[PDB]
Amino acid sequence: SGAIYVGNYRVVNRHLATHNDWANLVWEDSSRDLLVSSTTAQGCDTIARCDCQTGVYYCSSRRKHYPVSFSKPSLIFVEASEYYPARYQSHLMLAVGHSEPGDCGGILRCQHGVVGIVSTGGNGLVGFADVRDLLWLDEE
Ligand SMILES: N[C@H]1CCN(S(=O)(=O)c2ccccc2)C1
Ligand SMILES: N[C@H]1CCN(S(=O)(=O)c2ccccc2)C1
Ligand SMILES: [Zn+2]
Repeated sequence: SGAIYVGNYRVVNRHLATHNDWANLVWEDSSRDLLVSSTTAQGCDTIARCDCQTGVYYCSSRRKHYPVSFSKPSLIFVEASEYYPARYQSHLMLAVGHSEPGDCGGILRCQHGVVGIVSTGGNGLVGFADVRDLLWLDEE
């Protein structure tokens, strides 16, 4: 579990979005495993605006933050998981690291702020849904 809180937005994995999220929907994209809902309180997170490929992510199944190198966002085949069939996911970054289904929502951060959230795992990789291209998260 986990979310990003920026302005009056909450960014969650689409597959973990609640009824309240869907009832307050701003934007969602199944291909990216992202959903954004509206919030009452202002959030603490700053979104990175950069093409970093190094950062640190939170792994809830280890209670640990790990430094990782990660691929630039691209369109990647993902094998079946507990929460999706095998399918293509867009805007996905991969690193070598541990990720189980419950790790989804852990933040990946670089020197510029939040890069994305854990979205995929298995076969010794962790996949992150990028948010750095969502410039609208920083206004209105
Ligand atoms: N290698 C490229 C092509 C696929 N990716 S992407 O991150 O899925 C993506 C999709 C659409 C718009 C912008 C980015 C980047
Ligand atoms: N192995 C894959 C096959 C599709 N799922 S699913 O989308 O997580 C799912 C789980 C339970 C009921 C309906 C859908 C995982
Ligand atoms: Zn950066």
